Amino acid sequence: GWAYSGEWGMLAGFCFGTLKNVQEGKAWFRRPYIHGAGMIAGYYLFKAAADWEDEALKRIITRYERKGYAIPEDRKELFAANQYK
Amino acid sequence: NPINGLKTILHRVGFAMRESGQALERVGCRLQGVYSFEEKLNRHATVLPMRHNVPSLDKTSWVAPSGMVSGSVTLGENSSVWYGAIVRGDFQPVVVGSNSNIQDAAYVGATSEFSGPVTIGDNVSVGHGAVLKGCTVGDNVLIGMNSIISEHAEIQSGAVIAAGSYVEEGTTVPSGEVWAGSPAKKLRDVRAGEAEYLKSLPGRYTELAGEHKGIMKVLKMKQAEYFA
Amino acid sequence: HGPAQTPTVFDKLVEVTVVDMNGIRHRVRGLQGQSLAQALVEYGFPDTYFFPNMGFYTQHIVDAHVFVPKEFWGKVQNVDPESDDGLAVKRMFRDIVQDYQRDTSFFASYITLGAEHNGMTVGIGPIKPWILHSEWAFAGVHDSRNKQFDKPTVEIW
Amino acid sequence: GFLDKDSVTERVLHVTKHFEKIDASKVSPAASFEKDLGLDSLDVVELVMALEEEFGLEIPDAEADKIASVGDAINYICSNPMAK
Amino acid sequence: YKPEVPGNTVDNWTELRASWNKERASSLGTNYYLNVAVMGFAYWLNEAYYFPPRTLYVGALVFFALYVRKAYFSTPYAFKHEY
Amino acid sequence: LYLSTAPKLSLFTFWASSWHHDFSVGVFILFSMFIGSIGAYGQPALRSLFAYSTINEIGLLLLAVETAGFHTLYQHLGIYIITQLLLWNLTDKRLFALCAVSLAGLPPFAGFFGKAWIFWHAMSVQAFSLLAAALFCTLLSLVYYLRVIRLFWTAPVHTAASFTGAPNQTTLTSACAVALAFAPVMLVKPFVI
Amino acid sequence: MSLFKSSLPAGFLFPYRHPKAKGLVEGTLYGLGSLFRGVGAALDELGSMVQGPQGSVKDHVQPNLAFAPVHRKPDVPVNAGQVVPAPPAAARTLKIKEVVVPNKHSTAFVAANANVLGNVKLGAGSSVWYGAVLRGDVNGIEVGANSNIQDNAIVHVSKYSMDGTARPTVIGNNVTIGHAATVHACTIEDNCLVGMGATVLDGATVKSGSIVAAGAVVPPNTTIPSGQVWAGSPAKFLRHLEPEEASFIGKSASCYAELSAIHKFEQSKTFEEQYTESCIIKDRAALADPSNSVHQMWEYDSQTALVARAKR
Amino acid sequence: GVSSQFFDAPNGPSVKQVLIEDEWYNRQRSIFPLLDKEPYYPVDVFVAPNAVVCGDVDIYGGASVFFGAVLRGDLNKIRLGNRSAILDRAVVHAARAVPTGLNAATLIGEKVTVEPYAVLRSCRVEPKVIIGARSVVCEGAVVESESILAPNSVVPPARRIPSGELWGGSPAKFIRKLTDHERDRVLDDVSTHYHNLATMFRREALEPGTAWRDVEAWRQKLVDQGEYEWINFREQKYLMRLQHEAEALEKLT
Ligand SMILES: C/C=C/C(=O)SCCNC(=O)CCNC(=O)[C@@H](O)C(C)(C)COP(=O)(O)OP(=O)(O)OC[C@H]1O[C@@H](n2cnc3c(N)ncnc32)[C@H](O)[C@@H]1OP(=O)(O)O
Ligand SMILES: CCCCCCCCCCCC(=O)SCCNC(=O)CCNC(=O)[C@H](O)C(C)(C)COP(=O)(O)O
Repeated sequence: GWAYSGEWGMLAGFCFGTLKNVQEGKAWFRRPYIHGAGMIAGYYLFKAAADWEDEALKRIITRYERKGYAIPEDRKELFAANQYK
Repeated sequence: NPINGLKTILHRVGFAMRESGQALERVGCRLQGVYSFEEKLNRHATVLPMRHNVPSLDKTSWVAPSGMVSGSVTLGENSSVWYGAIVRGDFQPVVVGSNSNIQDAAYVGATSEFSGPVTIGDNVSVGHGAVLKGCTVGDNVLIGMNSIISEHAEIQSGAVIAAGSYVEEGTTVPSGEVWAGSPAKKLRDVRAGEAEYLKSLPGRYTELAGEHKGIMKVLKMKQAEYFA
Repeated sequence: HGPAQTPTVFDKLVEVTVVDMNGIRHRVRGLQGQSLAQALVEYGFPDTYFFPNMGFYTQHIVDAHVFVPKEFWGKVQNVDPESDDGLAVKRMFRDIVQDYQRDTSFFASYITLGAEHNGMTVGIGPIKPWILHSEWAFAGVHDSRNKQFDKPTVEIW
Repeated sequence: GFLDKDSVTERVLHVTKHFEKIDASKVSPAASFEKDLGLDSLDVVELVMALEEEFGLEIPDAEADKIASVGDAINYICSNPMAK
Repeated sequence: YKPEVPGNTVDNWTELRASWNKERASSLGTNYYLNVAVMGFAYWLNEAYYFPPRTLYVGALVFFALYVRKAYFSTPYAFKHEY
Repeated sequence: LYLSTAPKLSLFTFWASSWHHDFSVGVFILFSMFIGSIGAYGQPALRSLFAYSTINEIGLLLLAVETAGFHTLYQHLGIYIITQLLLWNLTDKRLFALCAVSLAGLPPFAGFFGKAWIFWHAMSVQAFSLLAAALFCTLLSLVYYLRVIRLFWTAPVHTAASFTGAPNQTTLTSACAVALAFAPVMLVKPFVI
Repeated sequence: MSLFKSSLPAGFLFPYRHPKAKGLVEGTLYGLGSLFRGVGAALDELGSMVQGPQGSVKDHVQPNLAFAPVHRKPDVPVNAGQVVPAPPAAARTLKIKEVVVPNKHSTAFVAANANVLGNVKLGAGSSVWYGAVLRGDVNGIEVGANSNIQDNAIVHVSKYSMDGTARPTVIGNNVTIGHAATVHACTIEDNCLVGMGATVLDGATVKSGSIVAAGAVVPPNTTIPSGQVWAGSPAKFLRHLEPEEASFIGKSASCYAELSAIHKFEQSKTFEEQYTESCIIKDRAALADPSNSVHQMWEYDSQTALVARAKR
Repeated sequence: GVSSQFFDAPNGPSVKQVLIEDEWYNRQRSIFPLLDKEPYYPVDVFVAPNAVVCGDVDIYGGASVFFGAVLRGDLNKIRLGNRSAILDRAVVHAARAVPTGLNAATLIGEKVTVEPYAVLRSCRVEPKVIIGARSVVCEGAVVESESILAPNSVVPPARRIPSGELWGGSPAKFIRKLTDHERDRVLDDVSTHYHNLATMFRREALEPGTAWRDVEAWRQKLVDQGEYEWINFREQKYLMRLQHEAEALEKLT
């Protein structure tokens, strides 16, 4: 999957904490433990999404080859790869 | 000012550590089954810093517990802030000289958007309930009770402002003159027998502040007997 | 400018006699430039008398069904029946009033109190059950002591 | 002003006409119940009940007690927002 | 400057009041009749998907041209005592 | 909130799993899209606005069903369900504008991606007339989502505090669902297939 | 005796502080809580150190200045307050033998944030309101029965003046002192009214049944006779009293007696009562749902949210 | 005389009443109800720790109550508009009735600033108004929108200040007309400036803080000595109501 998905998840967690503060009338830096928990959850959620990227590509190539669609070996590496793009 | 940048970074990091610690202590209280942290007691602070701006109080100055000073406040030698008085320097700073008194429930501050700093000189009597917004007060001046001094007004040395008066914005009051009225105007010159009482006024307040500071120390020891 | 009179609230006061749906006459004081629905709300009438103005971008305005005598028919503000405000009034007549409608039927937010309304007598008209959302409705019976004035907000959502 | 000042007046005269203790020609559009027509309180209550029957209203005791004239009754019906 | 409202206030307000002095029906009849119409007669359009596109487009424009709007609908038959 | 999310998911999964018919649903696509868009344009009450906009969205989901390609159906349904979870639990009214820009299909937010794979697969199998009707109704939907933005974004902010405890009790879920501005990085990839 | 007076758990009866733990699980939780409290206070102190000089200012409770002493002076006679013996800690530390505390009648109301200090006498049914300053330090302050000093009003006396006269402040019965009024070394007779924001200076006399208007400044050594209204800066004669204003003065005094009762009722509740009341407010809002599953079996007391009786 | 016990309070009668001279620390709440009249406020309000907001008070939006100010809604209602500032030790009160016959509640519009030591009682202040310092606006008076009152001014009861003007004096007279830029921008500027200062105070507040640790230490010492009393407050309130009902029944017959 994508190489920078965990950093994107951490930025998502920071924005999550800032919005939870803004909704309840607090300044952006208040309750930094909420930011930290949000960062951890965002990191692991977007890493799981990046794992599903590779899983979906593997499922597509496996189903297509079992149906009779013969893919050349120069193009099978586009699918059967845990590519860290 | 990059010095203020380093101070800002340190103050924000320490604040985050303080929030985390107080929250963990409240979780510990909940685990113990004790809910004293939920008490809605009075959270008034006599000294109130504004981030890294701490009031600078002399060791011989006194602020009454119902009084308050906030932000960049300088109190000189033997100067007093009495009961209910509010001296605010969180926007623009406040500078108070030596042997000057801010009497009970008086407001001295520089919080307007275009106000300069407040500068109060030496041996200054600020009366009860007077409102001072962004002004400069010279040495040996009585500010009368429930009076208003506006922004950029200059109360020069030896002048008397009578009770209930309102000095307009940017108004210079000359030396040794008495001014009165809501459109405040010169009434007369200060007389000599008047000036004797003007000279003898701030020392009484100095000794009264000493007596009240001692009684407040007695009250604090009485309070400390309960929990210690 | 000279020795002319200081402005008093009594110069801008408008008095309207209002007859509620029980027939009880009430003395209602308002100020010039204030609408009639606002003066009715501030007098202390119950919340079952009021309903949203059913236009777009104006459901935060409370409104009431009033009966206006023929002398004061020409002092209600004019509404184009082809405009969007006209369709708002048509929706209110279609849904809220229905067969309580008379030839004296108006809506109280379309009456702006001035000196020409001084001494005018109006009556509160009945309305059908309605709903805007779960937190603002009317079941059909005027049995509630809750004033409209005591509501802190008027909620469109 | 909720209703006109002519048809209500002739309806008032029409229901005042059928009273046995009243004179069918002495009744004027602006008279009095006490000095002119010679009625006590119960006759006034009976006349107000007849007016209520004709116009389909409900007039309380204090309001009907304030009504002392033909013009007073006409003005009360005209000022009423629930008249028929 | 503000534009003047066209017309007269009494005449405009009588136009606003018109055809609404009537109790509104419940919506259950409209909903039940719509469901009956769809569940009984929408199978008549099954072969219509294969018809030529000029016919389908003209039929859609014809349905749009003959449509009567449900909101602000009124009939003169609501206030007459005989046909 | 319960009625707009769970039964649609259950029934569309039954449709994906075990259903074939030899017919079409195109007239109901046209009816849903045009009726929902015009109704939400014309109804001033907000509950009726959201009911008619829901009819428009189910017309788009039916366009995804009719042209096959259930991957675009599932992507749009998931984005819609997350928006619904944000919509019915809002206490701060400024986030009502984020629901508006993400239900109008405006580009950087996730509703654009959910609409745009439906449009892409419809254009792939050449369902031109239903696609043109969908594009016209998408142009109409923007007007009342802008009405939503006018109502709740260009207004002074007031949010009442809690008094009997439970202080703003669903800020976690609403603030988590507002981060549908970060899901588009995963949506552009071949993800839902 | 609600319905379950002998079966409710101790946490429900004492929400402010749970009783002593007994079993293994509760003691383990208590020990974890003490560890969490220690680590949390340590992290708070470390964060205050990292923060800088602003962290040295700590959170402390404030003294009760509603009933506060002053120095007993030998030249100042004590006629309003009372001379009480000093605490032994004060005596052994900073040489105090006698202090002066106020004389406060049991029916008077003082706000918890007011400042009443020293040589002050408070009459029966009288009231001092939020933020008021009554500093009797160099002379005496007397407040009569059923008199009110309203919010942010300042009362002070003089020992040394311009003309060398020590003047107390005496306030009579049924006197209303307006919002943010300044009362300084002067005499207010019975059944008078001082307007809100007004100023009465040194040695001025307000005779009985008179009114000082709002914003007025009473110059020193001015006598306002009975049945007159004075206004302006400086205050001159304006009007005679109306027939209705004299009864309005008594109405104002009675109204503040009724108000001081309610405010004293709310103010003098303990922390444990306030926390129990917050838990009751929470239960009442949970019971306001008509679909609550307990509504079909139990009937709840309105004021305490306890089960009163079985409904069915 | 009036008793200080209320058996028809919403949460019941007070079981234990503490005399004020027996208090060893300051317990003044800043926001508290008076029987059945509870204040209403938003999530982003600034209430200063030594300010008092009691009774029937409605606060909206970004309003702020600064140091030592009092908003006492015990005789009527008080409403504070969106982004309206009550500065240091100003008093807002309300009468039960006004001579004009209108509603006697004090209604303050949005974007209204009230300078230090000013008093508002049963008055109507329309949006975008600057009330000067040491100013009094009396019962039933009306201050119209986009107007300014000079410091140390008295507005007598049932008087009016016209819109778009600057008024001042005791009694208040005409000074000058505001410029169009003053009505367009300056009033909103003053309100926004004071809201920004209130936000600066709101960011740095640690609530509830740590001052409770000492009081809890004293209570822990009392539990150590065995002198801490556990009071069943709900049951005591119930029993007090039952005794009150029995005492009321045992005197009519
Ligand atoms: C919270 C507790 C509240 C209480 O119970 S009482 C405490 C607060 N009450 C008050 O506000 C007391 C003051 N109220 C009044 O105004 C009153 O008592 C004040 C009585 C003399 C007079 O108020 P009125 O509403 O009776 O006003 P008048 O008819 O007497 O005014 C006559 C005159 O005096 C002037 N006047 C009136 N009132 C005042 C004032 N105040 N200041 C200066 N000048 C004034 C005014 O200019 C008038 O002249 P013009 O306006 O030029 O025609
Ligand atoms: C279904 C039928 C059942 C009916 C049963 C009910 C019958 C009740 C009848 C008994 C009630 C009475 O007589 S009550 C007794 C009435 N008599 C008195 O009170 C003595 C004083 N005389 C009057 O009041 C006169 O009415 C008058 C002088 C005209 C005063 O003139 P006005 O009037 O201008 O006031």
